[PDB]
Amino acid sequence: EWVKFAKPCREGEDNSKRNPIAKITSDYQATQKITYRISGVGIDQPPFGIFVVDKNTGDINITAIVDREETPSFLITCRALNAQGLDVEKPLILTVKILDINDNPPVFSQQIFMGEIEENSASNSLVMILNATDADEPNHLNSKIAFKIVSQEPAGTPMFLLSRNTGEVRTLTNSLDREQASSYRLVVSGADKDGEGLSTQCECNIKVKDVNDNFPMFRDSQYSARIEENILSSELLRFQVTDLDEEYTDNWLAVYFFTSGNEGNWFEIQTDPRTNEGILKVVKALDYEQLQSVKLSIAVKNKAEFHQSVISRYRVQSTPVTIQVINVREGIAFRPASKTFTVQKGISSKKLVDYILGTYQAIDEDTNKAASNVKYVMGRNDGGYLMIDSKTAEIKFVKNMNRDSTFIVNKTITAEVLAIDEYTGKTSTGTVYVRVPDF
Ligand SMILES: *[C@@H]1O[C@H](CO)[C@@H](O[C@@H]2O[C@H](CO)[C@@H](O)[C@H](O)[C@H]2NC(C)=O)[C@H](O)[C@H]1NC(C)=O
Ligand SMILES: *[C@@H]1O[C@H](CO)[C@@H](O)[C@H](O)[C@H]1NC(C)=O
Ligand SMILES: *[C@H]1O[C@H](CO)[C@@H](O)[C@H](O)[C@@H]1O
Ligand SMILES: *[C@H]1O[C@H](CO)[C@@H](O)[C@H](O)[C@@H]1O
Ligand SMILES: *[C@H]1O[C@H](CO)[C@@H](O)[C@H](O)[C@@H]1O
Ligand SMILES: [Ca+2]
Ligand SMILES: [Ca+2]
Ligand SMILES: [Ca+2]
Ligand SMILES: [Ca+2]
Ligand SMILES: [Ca+2]
Ligand SMILES: [Ca+2]
Ligand SMILES: [Ca+2]
Ligand SMILES: [Ca+2]
Repeated sequence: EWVKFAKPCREGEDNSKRNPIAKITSDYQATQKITYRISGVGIDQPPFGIFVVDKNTGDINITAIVDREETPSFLITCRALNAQGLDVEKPLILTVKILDINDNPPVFSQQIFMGEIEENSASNSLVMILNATDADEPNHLNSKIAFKIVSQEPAGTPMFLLSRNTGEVRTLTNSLDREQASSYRLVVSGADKDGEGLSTQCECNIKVKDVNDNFPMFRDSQYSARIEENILSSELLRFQVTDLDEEYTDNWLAVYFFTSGNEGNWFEIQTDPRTNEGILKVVKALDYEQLQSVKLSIAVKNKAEFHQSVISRYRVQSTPVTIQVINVREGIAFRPASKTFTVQKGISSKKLVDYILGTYQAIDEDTNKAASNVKYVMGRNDGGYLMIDSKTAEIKFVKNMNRDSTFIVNKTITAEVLAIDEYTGKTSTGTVYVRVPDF
C-alpha cells in the first residue's frame, strides 16, 4: 500500500524553499528496504529537469520554474522497487497541481468584429457574439473576462449593451433607426479578473439593416398641367416624392396609382427608377369638346409592403391632379369614319332605284353637331350606284341589277363620301359600306 502526499506549486515562483514538494512511500519499507523511482513529465517526458526523487526516502524535490499555461499540472509515475530491483507495488500516479498567476491577458479572436441587425427590432435582440480567451486557469478569476462598451462614435444616445461575461452584444431598445443612424461603430474593452485587471480592446462595426418604416409622400400638395386635344405625351408632369428609407431599395422605390378621375384610362404613371419620380403619361388623347377638364387623384406606395412597426399607421393620400385641356381649331370630319347601311331583303336587285339608303353627314369637330356650310359629294363611287344630296347628305340608289366583277363583292358595295367646307376646301372623306343579300 502506497502513502501519497503532495504540495501545490506557484507558477513562475521559486519554490526551492518548499522542497520537498512531495513525499511518496510504500509501507513495505518497514519489513524490507525499497528504492523509489519516478517517471513522466519533468523527468522522462519534456520538459526535463523539473522533478527529482530521493531514491531511499521518497522525498520528491522540485528543481525548476514552471509555467502552468504550458504544464497546468504534473502526473508523476512512481514505483517501489525491491532490494533486488523488482517491483513491489502497482505504479501510483502522484499529482502536483500548479497554482496560477495572472500573467496572460485576455484577447479577442478578431481585432474587428462585424454584425448586422434589422431596424426597429425588439429590445434585447441579438446582434453578434464577439469572443475572447484567457490562457490562465479556467473557472478562475484570472480567466474571467469582463466586456464593456466604452465608446459609441455613431451618437450619444445608447443603443447597445453586452453581457458582462458572455460577451453577447444586444439591442438596448426598439429605437434603432437606419435613417437616423445607418450603421454603428462600437469599441469593446475585455478585461480579466472580472474587469479590474489586465485588458485588451477591440472594435465592432454594426450595419443597421433597412425596412419599410417610412411612407413615401409627395413633395407637393397639388399638381396641374396643360395639354391640347388629340395629342399623346410621354411626360406631361413629373411627380416628386420623398422616402426616408434606404434609396434604390424596394423600401424606397415609389409606385404611384390613380385613386380617382382616371375612369377612362386616359392616363398612366411610370416611375422613374433613377429619380423615384412619377411620370404622368397621356396614353389616350382627350377631346376638348368632350371633356375640357379632367380631375384626378393619385397616391403613392412602395414596391414593398410596409413593415409591422408601422403597418397600422398607413392611410391613403389622394393628392389632387388637374389637367387643363386646351382647344384647337379642328375642322369638319365624319364622326364615324365609315357607316354601314343594310338594304332590306324585300327588295330585288333590279328595282333599287330611289331607295333612300340613309343620311350620312359629317360633323364640325369644334362642336359635335351637324356640320354646317358644306357640300356633300360622292367619291370613288364604283359602279355608280350611289348618289348623295349635296346638302342633306341623303344617299339614294341610281343603278339596279347585279354585275359580278368589281360592282358587288362580298354581299357588299363600297363608296366614299366627300364633305367639302364652304370656307376651306379641306376635303374630308367617309367610307360607305352597303350590305346586300342577293341570295
Ligand atoms: C531536497 O531539498 C532539501 C531542501 O532544499 C534538501 O535538504 C538539504 O540538503 C542539503 C544537502 O543537499 C543538506 O546539507 C541540508 O542539511 C538539507 N536540509 C536543509 C534544511 O538545508 C535535500 O538535500 C534535497 N534532496 C534532494 C534529493 O534533492
Ligand atoms: C470564439 O473563440 C472560441 C475559442 O477559440 C471559438 O471556439 C469560437 O468559435 C469563436 N467564435 C467566433 C469566432 O465567433
Ligand atoms: C378637297 O379635295 C376634293 C377632291 O378630293 C376637291 O374637290 C375639293 O375642292 C378639295 O380640294
Ligand atoms: C379623304 O380620303 C379620300 C380617299 O378615299 C381622298 O380622295 C380625299 O381627298 C380625302 O383626303
Ligand atoms: C373610309 O375608309 C376607307 C378605308 O377604311 C378609306 O379609303 C376612305 O378614305 C375613308 O376613310
Ligand atoms: Ca504563464
Ligand atoms: Ca497563468
Ligand atoms: Ca488573465
Ligand atoms: Ca426608422
Ligand atoms: Ca427604414
Ligand atoms: Ca418607404
Ligand atoms: Ca375635338
Ligand atoms: Ca377643337
